[PDB]
Parts: sequence; structure tokens; C-alpha cells
Amino acid sequence: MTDRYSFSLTTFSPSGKLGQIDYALTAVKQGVTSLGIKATNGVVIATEKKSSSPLAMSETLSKVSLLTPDIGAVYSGMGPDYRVLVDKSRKVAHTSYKRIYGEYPPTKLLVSEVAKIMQEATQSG
Amino acid sequence: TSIMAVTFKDGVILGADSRTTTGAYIANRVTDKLTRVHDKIWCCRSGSAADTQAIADIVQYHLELYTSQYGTPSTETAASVFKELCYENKDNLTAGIIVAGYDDKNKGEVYTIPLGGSVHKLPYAIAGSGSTFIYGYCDKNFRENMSKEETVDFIKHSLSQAIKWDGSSGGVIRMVVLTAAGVERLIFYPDEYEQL
Amino acid sequence: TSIMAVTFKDGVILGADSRTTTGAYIANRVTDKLTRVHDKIWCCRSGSAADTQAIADIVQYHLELYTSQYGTPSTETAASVFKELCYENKDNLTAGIIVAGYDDKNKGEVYTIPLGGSVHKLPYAIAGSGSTFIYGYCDKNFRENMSKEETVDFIKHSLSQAIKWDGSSGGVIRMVVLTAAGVERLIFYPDEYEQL
Amino acid sequence: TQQPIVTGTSVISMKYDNGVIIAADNLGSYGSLLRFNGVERLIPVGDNTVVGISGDISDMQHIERLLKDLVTENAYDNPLADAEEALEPSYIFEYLATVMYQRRSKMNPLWNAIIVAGVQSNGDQFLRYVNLLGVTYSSPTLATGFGAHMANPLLRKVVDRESDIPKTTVQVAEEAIVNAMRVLYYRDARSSRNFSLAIIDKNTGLTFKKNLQVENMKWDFAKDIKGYGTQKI
Amino acid sequence: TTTLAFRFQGGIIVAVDSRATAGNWVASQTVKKVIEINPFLLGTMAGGAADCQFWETWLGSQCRLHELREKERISVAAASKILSNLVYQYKGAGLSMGTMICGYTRKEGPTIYYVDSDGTRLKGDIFCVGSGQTFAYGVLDSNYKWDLSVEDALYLGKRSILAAAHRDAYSGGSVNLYHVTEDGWIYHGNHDVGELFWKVKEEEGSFNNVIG
Amino acid sequence: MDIILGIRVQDSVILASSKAVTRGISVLKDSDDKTRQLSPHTLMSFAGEAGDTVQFAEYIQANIQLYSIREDYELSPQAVSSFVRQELAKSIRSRRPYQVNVLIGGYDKKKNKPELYQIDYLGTKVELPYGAHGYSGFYTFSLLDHHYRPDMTTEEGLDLLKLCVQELEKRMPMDFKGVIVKIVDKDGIRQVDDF
Amino acid sequence: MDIILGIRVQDSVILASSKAVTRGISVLKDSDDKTRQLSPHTLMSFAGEAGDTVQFAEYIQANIQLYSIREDYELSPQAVSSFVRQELAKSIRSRRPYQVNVLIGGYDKKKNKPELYQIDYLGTKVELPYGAHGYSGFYTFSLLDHHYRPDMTTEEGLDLLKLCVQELEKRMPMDFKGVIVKIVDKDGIRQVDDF
Amino acid sequence: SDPSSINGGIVVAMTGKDCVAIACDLRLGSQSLGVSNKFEKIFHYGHVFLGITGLATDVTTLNEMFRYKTNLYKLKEERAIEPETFTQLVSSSLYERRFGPYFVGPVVAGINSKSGKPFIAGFDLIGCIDEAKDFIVSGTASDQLFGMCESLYEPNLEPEDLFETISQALLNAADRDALSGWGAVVYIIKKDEVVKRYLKMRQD
Amino acid sequence: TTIVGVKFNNGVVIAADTRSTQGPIVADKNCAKLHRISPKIWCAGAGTAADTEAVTQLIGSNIELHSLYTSREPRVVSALQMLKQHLFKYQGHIGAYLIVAGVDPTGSHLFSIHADGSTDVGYYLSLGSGSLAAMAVLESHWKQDLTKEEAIKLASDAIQAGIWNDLGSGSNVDVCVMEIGKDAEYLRNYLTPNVREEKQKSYKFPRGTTAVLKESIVNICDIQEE
Amino acid sequence: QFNPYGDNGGTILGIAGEDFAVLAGDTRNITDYSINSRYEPKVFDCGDNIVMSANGFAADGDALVKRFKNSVKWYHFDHNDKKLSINSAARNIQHLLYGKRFFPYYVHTIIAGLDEDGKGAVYSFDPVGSYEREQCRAGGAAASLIMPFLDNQVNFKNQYEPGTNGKVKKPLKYLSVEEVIKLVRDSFTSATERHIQVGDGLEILIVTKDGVRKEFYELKRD
Ligand SMILES: [Mg+2]
Ligand SMILES: [Mg+2]
Ligand SMILES: [Mg+2]
Ligand SMILES: [Mg+2]
Ligand SMILES: [Mg+2]
Repeated sequence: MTDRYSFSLTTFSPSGKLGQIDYALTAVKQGVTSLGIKATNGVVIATEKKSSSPLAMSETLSKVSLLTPDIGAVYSGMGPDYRVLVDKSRKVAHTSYKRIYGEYPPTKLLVSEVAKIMQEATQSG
Repeated sequence: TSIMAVTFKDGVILGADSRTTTGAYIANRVTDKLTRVHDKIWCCRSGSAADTQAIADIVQYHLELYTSQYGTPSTETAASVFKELCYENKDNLTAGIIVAGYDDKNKGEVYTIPLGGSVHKLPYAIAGSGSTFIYGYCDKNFRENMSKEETVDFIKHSLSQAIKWDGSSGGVIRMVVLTAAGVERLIFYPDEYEQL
Repeated sequence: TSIMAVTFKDGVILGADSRTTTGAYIANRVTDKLTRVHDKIWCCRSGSAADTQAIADIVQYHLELYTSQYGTPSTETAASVFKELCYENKDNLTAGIIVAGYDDKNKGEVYTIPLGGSVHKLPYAIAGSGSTFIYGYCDKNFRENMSKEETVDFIKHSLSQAIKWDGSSGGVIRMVVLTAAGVERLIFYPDEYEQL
Repeated sequence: TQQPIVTGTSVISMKYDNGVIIAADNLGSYGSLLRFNGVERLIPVGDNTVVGISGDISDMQHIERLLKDLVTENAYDNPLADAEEALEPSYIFEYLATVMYQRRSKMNPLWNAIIVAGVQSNGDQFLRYVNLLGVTYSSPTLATGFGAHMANPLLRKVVDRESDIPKTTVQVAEEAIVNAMRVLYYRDARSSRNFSLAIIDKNTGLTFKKNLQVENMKWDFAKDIKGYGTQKI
Repeated sequence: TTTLAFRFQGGIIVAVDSRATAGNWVASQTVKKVIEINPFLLGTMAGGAADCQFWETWLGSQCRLHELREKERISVAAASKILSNLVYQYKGAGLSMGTMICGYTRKEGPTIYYVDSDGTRLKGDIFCVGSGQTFAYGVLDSNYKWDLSVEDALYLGKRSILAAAHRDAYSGGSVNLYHVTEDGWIYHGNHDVGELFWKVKEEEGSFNNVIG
Repeated sequence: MDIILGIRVQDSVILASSKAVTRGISVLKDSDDKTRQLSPHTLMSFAGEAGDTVQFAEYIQANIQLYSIREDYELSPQAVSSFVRQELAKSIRSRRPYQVNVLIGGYDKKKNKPELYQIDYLGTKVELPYGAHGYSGFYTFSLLDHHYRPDMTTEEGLDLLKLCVQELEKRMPMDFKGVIVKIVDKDGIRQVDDF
Repeated sequence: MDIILGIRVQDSVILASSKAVTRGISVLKDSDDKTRQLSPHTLMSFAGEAGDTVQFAEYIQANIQLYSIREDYELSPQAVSSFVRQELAKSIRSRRPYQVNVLIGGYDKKKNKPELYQIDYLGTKVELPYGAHGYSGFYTFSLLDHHYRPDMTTEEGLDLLKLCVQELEKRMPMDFKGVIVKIVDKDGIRQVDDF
Repeated sequence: SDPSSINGGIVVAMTGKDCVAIACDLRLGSQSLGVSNKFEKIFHYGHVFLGITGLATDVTTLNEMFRYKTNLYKLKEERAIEPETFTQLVSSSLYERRFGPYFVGPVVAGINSKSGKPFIAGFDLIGCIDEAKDFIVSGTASDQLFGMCESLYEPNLEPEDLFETISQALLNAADRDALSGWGAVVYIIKKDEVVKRYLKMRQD
Repeated sequence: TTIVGVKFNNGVVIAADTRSTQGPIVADKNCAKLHRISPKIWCAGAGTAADTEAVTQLIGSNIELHSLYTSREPRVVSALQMLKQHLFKYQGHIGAYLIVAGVDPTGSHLFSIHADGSTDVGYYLSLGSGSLAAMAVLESHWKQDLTKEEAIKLASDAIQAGIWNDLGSGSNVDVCVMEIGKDAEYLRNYLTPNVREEKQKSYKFPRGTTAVLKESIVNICDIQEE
Repeated sequence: QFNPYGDNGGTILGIAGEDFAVLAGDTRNITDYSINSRYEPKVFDCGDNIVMSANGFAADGDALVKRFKNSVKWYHFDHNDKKLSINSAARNIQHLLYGKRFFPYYVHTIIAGLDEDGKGAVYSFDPVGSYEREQCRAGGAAASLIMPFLDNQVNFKNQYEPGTNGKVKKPLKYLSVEEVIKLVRDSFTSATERHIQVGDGLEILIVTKDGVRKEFYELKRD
């Protein structure tokens, strides 16, 4: 065994394109529409609960997730990828910030941490 | 601490006092020293409370995972898991555990695991600081294949004496009965056992 | 060492094992631990053999000189002399002595003098390393005003258990009976008391 | 220098409007072995003083003999031995305190903590403490060993300062002492259920109560307590 | 502690600091570290405060008994030896003493004996004792001459204690000065180190490392 | 080893270091140079446990020389002293700490100023007009506190240094076999061969 | 104290003793005379624990002076050294022993011979052509073993002694501040004031 | 031997009306030997001030560490760290060395730039936060400082009155400590001006 | 330190004194010893104050992540299990002695935990140097089926016993009440029986009393434009 | 092993005025974290207008005070009822203390009274008998908390006259008995706040030419 894939699976093509990122964006394009609007005294994020079956209880599937008491997230694309990112985002808000400064991270810095995780899946082996 | 487990005709009964001391201060006078590691496999704990709780929790985890894969474990198997933890970590543990359980095939069984982490299968076992004072009494009064009522009386009288002489023992006498019929908890208060 | 003295209807009986150890080696397996300090005042010795022999010899001297001047000493007086030596020299002694005697006025009396040199008058007393294992048994089985035969059985059974569990105790069970009728020595061998 | 062998635990006491109360259990421990169950640790001196002693029992028995000898000696060539020249609690304490401090100064202490409780000739309450170091102090409530940690907080709720003493009756004081003895029995591993209690009152004199027991104990709640965290059965 | 005594043309200068400490805690800044044994003899306090106080007062009593019996002033040699012989009897018991016994007689002239609790008795010209002794020695050794004037000798002793008081954490408070003549010692005042430091810094130009 | 002294005057830093190397009973050497040139205008003297002193000094020297080559530039005395402090501060919580106390005498060519840094084995750094390690300060600081001026010439610094050494030779129980004296200024490092 | 040396030549005994008195950190004195004249032709040098050295030496001196007055006679060096040995041999099993080592240099007027006795604090006596206490012998004995002759003059003894002191000053870690040298011969005791 | 009293020194902080004050002595020593009279123990990162007593190598190391961390904080947050946030950072940083601690007694002082609220805090060597309303003390003369502050302090002192109170608290505490003194600095901190004053004191 | 926990009818109450000490010196006179693990799980700490704070925040942090992961409100048994396994691993070196109390969907709970990792269950508990004084009160006045008001009274009385009788305890009583089906109410400084009396004298100095060598403005602002 | 010594806590304070002297002490007696007594007198009138306190180990403290009181009694017997002057008492206490040099009274002793010119006097002793006349001296547990405050408020240390900026010291003006008592009370109130062994009560003995007067004040009991 051992993970023997220690090389990048995303690489530059002759045209300068990073194929796997483009294809990931194509998967996002197929995803259900979600949106966000910023007001003077608040922000709203919204999406459609596209229920896969009427027998499914769509309340048990949360597309909009609390990351911190003052930060929320919504997505478009692959649900399972989102779910694990929410787990990582929640944890990193504690490990790389709250356990250091005794307060929750500002939005931009939590976004920065999530972004870093997504960047690494674009370069790591 | 005064703890014991006694096999009898219908199975096995575990007994214990309820006193936990920090020096001469009684930090808990209503301690439950009879610990469930499986439905019909229990143990009596003596020594470091931290150690015996940690060990018991790990055993309960092991037997839960055992049960999910291989079905109900034997009392011998439970004793083996206790022994493995006690023997391999003997340098860092202060634990004296009596394991008691009921199978339908094997019926009531008692295993004692003293400080070193050795295992000894016995008809009955006594342990804890208070046990020293009742070696004579227990040896003279134990019989094999006693009734439930006789075994309750034997444990009640034994632990009564252990409590009487050992300052580290006291409070209520707790008992857990393990038979085919199920699991029964008993409790006996000072006003009852002190007049025996 | 396992020693005890028990008052009964007709007087008092002293009991002892016969084992003297140097570490795990039995230096003497037929020791006489029942020592005469006066005609009907004897003692059981535990602790340093040198110390308890030295103390007993001094007491015997004191009571001999007492008798020449004031007539027969009481058991209380003998206990007081033992206590005086044990208390005043507590820093340099390791002695646990049980004093037992028969008066006609007071009948059978038992005094125990533990390590510190305190005195405690009791109906019966147990001492020595083996005594720890029979606190439960003795407390449950002792009755006041027993017969000679019952008291012999009580001591025989008690010391049997003490010997069984204590490695420092063993050999024969010696007994000395103190009554109005006189002084009677008894001995009981392993083949007798081990099957009890 | 020695070590205590056979020991007695807490002695507790307090002042009330007309006198003092003192109490101590009847146990003589041998380490963790509850060896002797009929030890009297309150020793009356005359009809006006009770000396309560904890710690080494062999030293207690020695002190008991000193106090007995003190009474004999005081009566010598003393026509008023049972009147104006009787032993006062203050005389008995000062003597003991002298002995204790002398013994610690020879590096051979009497391994005890002592409370002398009594009523003086003029009716004044006497309550003072002395221990193996020769340390002495007085307070409306006094307790030794575990009693100091558990009895005093309870007894101080009744008499918190000097001005609370005249407001405290003998019934309230005894009730507080008896409750404290129960609490000590719950929580001191070297205590016993059996104890003695002595009241020294300026009107009714010395009342010495033997063979008292801790009663009205709460244990029923123990039946519901299971495991040490997650266990339900 | 910092104590010194030195012999010169005009007799003896004795200079001491005033600080007593228990660990890091400054117990006193007003300690009298010169013991006035009698009007003609002085002793310095270092090591144990009680040992020095007690036994040098006792020495004063012995000196007084000597001159009553012999009808003559005791020599510094004899006085110092009474103290050294006494403390030598106690050797091992744990006395702590480092003192200079200072006097000026006809037969001896100005004389200083270093007496010490392990039994040492040394005659000498310059002695320094205490936690700040090394600092005071520096100033003493580089400026000492036999032909110092009483005024300059007094200042040198003062300046040497100041040097120690500045650098040694356990020295300070104030400086006590004495001048021992044949007709007896003369006290030359108590000088607060705080005020003395700034005064000396300005007038002397020393301690440029310190901002004032 | 034993005595190391430093004094920063108007235009230079002077380091004086004892010549004795004693291994218990015998004085094995009386001409030991307890110093290393870290860069053309930076000198470090050292004292402490045997072996560790030279090992540390040469390790520092190698690192500063490496920096000098990589950047084609001489680090300021302040920068060098900070690097050294960190190495010792790192060392004090190691498995086996460097038991080494140092003085760093450097001439800053940018600021045209001499600079003396005192650093003990714990990584305790202070910039001083004059400094020492061990017991050396106990004997010499009262003299330096008295005579020192910030506008002293190199010759006056050497004279004050001689007085300090004389006091050491008088009151110190150990024979440290004199001192090697080195001057650090705008022209670099040189040794005073008669002292 | 520290270094005490002795050498017995043709017609005299020469004792060399260091001048330093060190109390831990500081050298308190550099002119200390570690010797006592016991009788006109007997000199004793000493070294050991502070206080006890002088106390013992003066005690011995007082006793020999007392004997001299009582009998109107000077005890032989051998007799004096035996008395001293017994005092130290008695002392070693006392509650608090004298921690004092001595050399006794005497000229026997009856035999017309110089005599040197070495006695340590245990009461270990030996008569020697040359001796020492402490570490002094470790540095000097190889030189004395080589150059010593029983027919040496006093001047040759002093020259050999100078070589011994020079070797001590070179290899010894401690500064003992030179030595006071005294000569014991038929005319009595005298001090060499330039050494 | 005791690492917290090898070098000596003290820090004290106090709150006043719309202001805080933090002060320290200037001594660095090697036990009895005075080594430096210019060893300042108060540092600042933006408008947040940090005093540190104890082992001097750790004082320097922690200053460099918190400069390091507050610089990165500022680059990422795009704003200066606040006293409340920095206090948590100090606590976190100290506790990460729970079983090999820095032998220090840090003291934080500052005014929150948004609320204007005066803030002080103290720590033990392993990170426990003491957030007092009145005053914080630290160092080898902390007992003396507690005594001075407890009697001299009163709430809502004006900046120039607070200066006298904290100065006298430091000075007289230091003069009863062998290992403190050799100069002193007092910072008077207001929302957008900070004044630094060196005090004249005895030099023994 | 005196900390107690008392079970009652429909929940649990914890209380603590507010004195933190360094040897015989009082470091803080109004210390907060009641720590929040989660909104309705609180605990009180005795022993090493940094350890009690750190272990509470760590487990509290992990409890929060666990709550988010499982979409369930945190349980006291989870906090207990995580605390004890952490403390056991460090073999008593983390000197945290805690009384853990709270309400969750399972009900109301009260546990004690020692630094070595041993835990206990009870209706009333006390920890710290003033625990014997507190337990004396609890053993004297505790009964089954206490009301909320009775439990708060008993808990605070037990802390007072510590405040007055234990030198390690003092100042104020903090309380937190956790009732089933309600928000946990944290009552900071519930009792204040130790306010210092007015001083005899004002020690405000005349301005210019202190001698000053130098003054300077400290630049706290960043590098300026232009 | 038997430890013959203990620590009963307590804090005492002696201040000498111009024609008066006060010796104050808290009334709390402790061992470890327990209170033995909230009112156990620690400052004693020893006769001849001398007040005394021996703070630290209370058994040694009581023994010393008892022996000094006895010494006053015998001084009267042996020297025709002569009044024992405060300086003579001080020297006598040195000998009492130094008599046990190798097994000391584990106490810090302070006595207060008037000298033979009627001026206020305070003497301070270490455990083995070294002593000095002082103007101001705190002893015991919270001595380190109190002394710096007294340096500042009694001796006006570090206080200079406004406008001069360090050039002119604040002049050392004499304090009245009412002023001293204020500083004593504030010293103990502050000590009570920050030291766990200080509290319960404060007893002050004031000595004047008229004799010895007592004042008691409540302190916080936590
Ligand atoms: Mg373990
Ligand atoms: Mg029991
Ligand atoms: Mg100083
Ligand atoms: Mg200072
Ligand atoms: Mg207090």
C-alpha cells in the first residue's frame, strides 16, 4: 500500500491551462444555483434544496452551514466536497485562530484558510 | 477499599464498600466500585481510582468491539483483556481488579488480577486494603454452591468486618448479582450491617 | 508471629505459634512465645525477640522482688511494669506484648501493650503479624464466659487461620491455661490444626 | 523525636452562655486499622474541668496520670482542696502547656493536641488549646485535627464572635456539637460512630455523657448513584 | 554588606554601609555596622549581626575588666585575641563573624586586626569584608597612601563604600564614617548613599555610565 | 576559562583576556588566545566550560564568515550580537547547553561607532561602555565606574585597563598569567603585543 | 594555608613558606609569616585549616617555652618533634581535630646536626633531607630528588629552593604571593629578607 | 538558582480615567552584581504595551517573539492588535511551553482603539490571566508593589495624577528590594498620545 | 479555592469563591473560576489556574466542533470523558481539579474530576482548599428534592464557609444555575460580603512630587504619509 | 522527623512618635490554611511602660514575653523597684534571645515605649538577639507589604517639593498619635486585602507618659 501518488495530478497544459481546475469549475457550473447579497446591516445567502427523492428528508441535508457564530457558508457543485470543507473550515477557525487569540476569526481570514486548503488540493500529490 | 466476588449455585455476586479516601479525608462516601464492562461481566476496582477507571473504560471498549464482531465474550476473555492492560503496563499502574461474570455455558466465574498483572481463577476472591482483616473469616465461612441468600449474607458479613476494622473502607455495601435471570443491584446501609 | 490471650469463665488462656523468622528463613520452628513472669502471670511476645526477652526478664525480676516484699502482684501491676518499660524506652524498643494473668479476686484478665507503650485492658487480645488476618474471625466468634474447651477451640481455630495466611507464623500452636486449678500447658501439631 | 502509634482523632468544643461543651470519639486507631473501640479521650479533672486529648494514646495515658497526680498533690496540706483552693481549669491548662512546651524544647514531645474546657471560680468560661509544639490559643470554638477543618466552620456559624456566646443556649450548642460529630463521622476515615460528650455549666456543673452515637444519618441517596460517569446500570 | 578599615598616618579610618537583607528583601537601611566597643576601640559587623553585636559588646566588658585589674589601657593585640580565642572555642557550632578590631594605643600605634569565626586573626593595614568587599578594595588599593590627610582618608573610605553600594545589590542605605585616634575614635556622620551618589557623580565626574 | 574584560572608548573597543589554561592541578598553557575574529571589524572573546568555549566560538565564526561570503557584506556588530544571543538562548534549553560567556567588540562602519556587547551563556545581552564575565567585574568595575569617560582615547583606555589588571593581579587568588589585549576600530583588529 | 617547603643541608635547615592568606574570593594578606620559633634553635612552619594553624602553633610554642624555663634547657629537635607528633596523634581522635600540617626545622646543638621533621595532622612523622605539605611536593620533589646533596652549603640550598619556587610559580594555578625563607643553624634562626 | 530572581526587576501597571500607566525599573543584574542600568522591560506593539519581569534572556526572547507575531497579525488582519486580543495571545504563547516555561511575569497595558476603554492584565509564567480593574504588579518586589498599590491607588485618577501614584508605587517598592532599581521609566498612555518619563532615584 | 456543585429538582448549580493566590499573597481579589465548556455545560476549577483554564477551553473547543459535527447539543458525559482521558494521559501533571455540571437532552448532571483523571458522581460535591469547610455545610443541610432557590442558597452558603474559614478562599461568591429547558444563568458576584472599608486617608500626591530626568513622546502611530 | 518549629502567621507594627509610641498587631492566629483564633492577643503590656510583641512561632513568642515579664519583676526585686528603661529592656532581651543562639526563639521581636528623655522609642530584634532602635518597623507575614508604604508616608521617601523637581525633599514634619494610627490602620487594611494570614482584628497599644492605652479595630475575616 502506502499512498504512492506523491506527484501532482493537476498540471499545466501547453496552453497554460490547469485542466483539473477548469474541469472542477465545470462541475460547479452543473451545480444548483446559490447566491449571496450584502446589505448595509446584514448579508443573505440562499440556495435551492434540490431534493434527490421525495422520500428523502431534505431538512437533514444542510446546504447552508454555520462555520462560526458570525460566519455562514453556501455552495454550488459537489455536495460531499462541500461537507468535508465545512468540517475543515470549522476546525481551522479554532486551531489556527480561536485557540490562539481567544476569539473567532474575521470573515476574510477564515475565507483565506479555506482558500488555502482548496489551493493545496490543486498542487499536492 | 473492601471488595469481593463470590460464585454460587445460580451464578456470581460482586460486593464492595463505598469509601474513597485521600489520606484520612473521605473524598467520596457513596462511591460505586462495581463497574460494568459488559452486560453480565462486571468488575471490582481497587488501587488508583484513575488507573482502574481508565483500565475499565478501555476493557468496556474492547468487549463492545468484540461483541460487534464475535458475539458475547466469555468472562475468561474479559479477564484476559484486563490482564493484558495490567501486565503490559505494570510499571505505570496501581490496580487490583476482580473480574466476575456469568455465562450460560460456564455459569458464574471469578478472576482476580493483583498488582503484578497475574490472573487467578478462584471460587471467590477478596481484595482491597480491608480484605486483609477477613482472610480468616472468609476462608472459614465460604462454601461452594451456596444459595443467593446465603451468598448475600456471606458477602454482607464479610464486608461488614472489613469495614469495621479498615479505616479506608466504609459507607454502604453495594452488591451486583449476576445470574441467568439478569442483573440485580443491592445496597445495604450502615444501620443494617453494623449490628451483624 | 501470631499470639492471643482470651479470658473465659474459669480464667484466661494464652496462645501462640512457634515460628521465628530471619527474613524468609525460619530460624526456629519450635519457639516458645508464652513466657512466665510470675506463677499465674504470663505474657505473649511479638516484635524484636531480643527486646521482648529483655523486657520479660526485667519484669520477672521486678515481680519476684515485689512478691518478696508485698506478696502476690495483680495482673494489672504486672501490666503496669511492662508498660513502664515499653513506654519510657519507646524510642529504642520494638515490642508488642500481651499480658495475661489469673487472680482469685479478679479472675482472668488480659492487657495488651502495643508498640507505643499504651495499655488496653480487654476481654481478649490478638497481636503479631498474623493477627491482621483474624480480626474478622475473632470478632465474630468470641463470646464472654466461654468454657475451657470452647476457649481452646476458639484459640486453636483462630491461630490456625493466622498461621494459614501469615508466612511469618507457623509450627505448633502452644497454649497456657491459667485458672484456680493451676497452670496447664497445651500443644497442638500441624496435622491437627491444618485440617480444621 | 518519635512517631505516634495508637492515635485518637478530633476533639471539638465550643463556648455557650453558661459554660462550655467538649466532645471526642471513642476510637484508638493503629494507622488505618481501627484497633481499639472503647477509648475515653475526655478526662475530667474535679467537677469544673474536662481535658480533651487527640494524637498519641500512650502519651494521652501519661498525661491522664499527670492530671491524676495533680489532684492528689493539690489536696496535700490543703484544707480548702474542695473549695477555694481547688484546681481551676486555668491552673490545669497552664501546667499542661508548660509540660508540652518543655517536652518539645527537649526534642521529645508528647505527641498530642489538647483542649482544656472548664468553668472558672467566678463562673467564666475557660476554653484553650495546646499541642505538641507548645502552641496555645483560645477561641469561642476550638477543634483539633479534622475537627479544625470541618467542625469549626459549623460551630462558628453558631458562635462567630465573643458577643454570640451569651446568645447561645446549651441546647443549641449541644445540637451543633452533635451535628459536627456526625459530619466528622461521614468524612473522617479515622473516626468512629461512638463518642463521649461533656458539658461544664456554671449552674448545673459537670455533665459527662458516655456511649453516645451518631444518628439521623443520610445514606438513602446512595442507591441512585451508579458508576463513575457513563454507566447507567 | 560592605565594611572596611585602613591604617594611615593619622590613625584608622573605619567605613561601613548600612543595609541588611533577608534574601532579596531589604530588612533595614539603618543598620549600625560599627560597634563602639569602648571610646578607644571599634569593631565592624559582617556575617552574623547578633554574633558581632553580642560578642563585641562582651569584648567591651572584658576590656573594661582588664583595665580595672591592670590599671592600663588594653592593647589592640590583647583585645582582638580575647575575641578570636572566644570564637575559636565555638568553632563548628555555627557562629558567623568577619570583623575588624580597630584601635590606636601608645605601644602599638594605629592597629587593625581582622578577626573571623573560623578562628583567623590577622594584623594588617587594609581590610575589607562583606558581599561588596571586592568593589571597595579596588578604590582603596588604587588610591591608598600612608601619607593621606585625615580629610582625604575619610573621603577615600566613604568613596569606597559608595563604589560597593552602587554595584553590590546587598550593600547600600547610608555610609557611617569613623576616625580612630590615640585619644579615641571620632564619629564623622551618617551619609545617605542616594544623596551621596549624585553629589559624588557631579563633583567627581565619576559614574558617567549612570544618567543623572 | 577565567578573566575577560571589555572597554568601549571614543573610537575603539578594547578586549582583554587572560592567557592561562588550567586543567585542575596544573597550568597547561600561559599563552592562550581566548578570542575569535568573526569579521574584519568584529571580535569575540569568550570564557566558560572547557571545549564548549572554542567549539561555540568557531561555530559562530564559521556562520558569520558564511554570511559575509553569501552577501558580500559585513554584518553590523548589533546584528552579529543578536545572532549570537539567539544561539545561546536556543542553547540554554537544549539537551546539553553551551556553557559559554562572550564579549563582542565591534566597530560599526556605517555609524562610525565602537560597540561592546556582553552576552552570558543564558543569552542575556547588554550593550555596555565596559563589561566583564565571572568575577572579573567584582574587582574592576569600581575602578571603571570611577575613571571611565565616553571620550577616552585608545591610549587612556589601555591605561585604565592596566589599572584593572593590576587590581586583579593583587586581589585575585588565581594566577591568570596576564592578558592578551586586542583593539577593534575603523581599521580592523590588532593585538597589543606588549602588555 | 598553602605552600610550605623544607630542606636540610650540611649545616642548616631552610624553611620556605608562602605569604598569601586567601579567604575564598579575595587575597586578604600577602605578607603572612606561617612560622613560630619554638626555641632558639627550633623553628616550626605550618599549613592547614584557618584559625587552627596559628592556635596549634602558638600552643606548641607556649609548651616548649614552658619546658625551656622549667629545666633551663633547650629540648632537642627530635624531642620537640615527638612532643608535637603526640599532640597531633591525640588530636586526630578528638571531638574536633586540629587540621594542621607542620615542618619542624631544628639545629641539634649536642650532635651539631641540622634536622628536618615533617608531621601531618594525623601525627605522621618522618625525618627527611627535604619535605613539604599539600601539593607543594608534587611540583618540587623531582627537582629536589635530582639536585639535592647532603653536603650542600646554605647558599646552594637557597638556590635549589629558588628553582623549586620558580617551578611552583609556573605550574601552580594559585598565586601564593612568594615565600618567606628562614634559616635554622648553630647560631639560631634568621630570615632571608630578599627572596 | 531560582530563575525568576537571578536578574531582578519589577513592572507595575495601573488604570486611570481614560488612561493607563505602565512602569518598570531599569536594573539588570547577575544576583548581587549590578550589570545594566538601561535594561528597559516595557515594550510596545502598535498601541499595546507589554512589560516583562523575570529571567532577562526570556524577557528579550518574548519581546522578539511578540514583535514577530504582532507583525504577522497586522499584515494579515490589516489592523493593529488590541490589548484584549494580545492578552489572549500572550496567554496562549506561554501555555504552549507548559512543561518548559519562560520564567517571566508579563504585564499588558493599553487602551482599546475602538471602545476607548483602558485595559490592563497580568500573567503567571505559564499563562494564567489576571485581569484586574485597578492595578497589576510583577517582579522581585511584587509584595512591596502590592503593598504600595493597595494603599496609594484610587480609581479614576487623571493622567498626571496617575503618574505620581504609579511612580511613587514603583520607587518605594524598588527601594525595599535589593534586585530592583537603578533607574525607572513610566509610560502614561492616552488614546492617541503616550508620554514616557525617566525617574530620578537612588542608585544603590 | 472553594468550589461546589449541587443538584436540585430540575437542574444543577455550581458556585465558587473569587480569590486567586500565589503562596500567601492574593494575586486577584475578584477571580472568575466558573468556566464555560458549552452554553449549558459549565465547570469550576481548583489547583493550577492556567491548567483549569486551558483544559476547559481545549475540551470546550472540541465539544463545540463535536456539536457542529453531530448536529446535537453537547453532553456533560462527553465533556467528562474528554477531560478525564486528557488528564489521565498527562498523569496528574496538568493540575486541573474540576467540578463539571450541566444540562443536555439526556438530563442534568454533576461530576467531579481530579488531576490524575479520576471522576466521581454525586448530588453535592466540593473541591479546593476550602472543600472541607464547604462539605461540612453541604453534609449538614443537603436533602433530596431541593428546589432551585434552596440549591442556590446551599451552594453559596457552602462557598461562604470556605471564604470565612479557609485562608485559600475569599472575596465573592460566583454562581451558575443550569436548569433543564432553560438558558444557563451565570450569576457573577452573586454575593459581595467583602467590600473594603473606606481608607482613613487619601494618598493622592501633589503634582510634581516625583523627580523626573527626561520626558519624550512615544510614537505609537505607523510611518506617516508625505 | 519532629519539627520543633511552626508558623502562626501574624503581622506586627511599631512606630515611634515624638512623645509617644505605638505597637500594633493583628489578632489572627493560623497554621497553614486554617484559622486557630480570630482574636488571640499578640502585643502585651509588660509593665514599666513597655509594650512587647514576639511574632512568628507563637510558642516561642509566648515563652519569650513570659521570660521578659519575669525579668522585669526580678529587676524590681534586685534593684530597689527601679524602673526598667526601654534601652535596658532592649539589652536584656538581646541576652534572652542570644541565650538560645543555637536553638533560637523563632520570632521577630519588637518592643515600644519612651526613652529616658520622654521621646518615643521602638526597638527591633532578629531571632538570635541583634537589635536596634528604630523609628518605624513592621514585622511578620506582611512586613514586606507595609514597610515600603511607611518609608513613603512616614519618612517621605521619594517625595519632593512640587516645582523644584527633585531638588528639595519633602520636609520630615512630626506626626501626631492620630496621624500615626491612621497610617497603622491603612497599613493593616491594605495588608489584609493582599495577605491571607492578615485579618480578623487589629489591636494597637499606645504608650505615652500617662501610661498604656489600647485600641481595637475590626479587619476583614476572609
Ligand atoms: Mg499512574
Ligand atoms: Mg471503616
Ligand atoms: Mg546596592
Ligand atoms: Mg533596590
Ligand atoms: Mg487577608
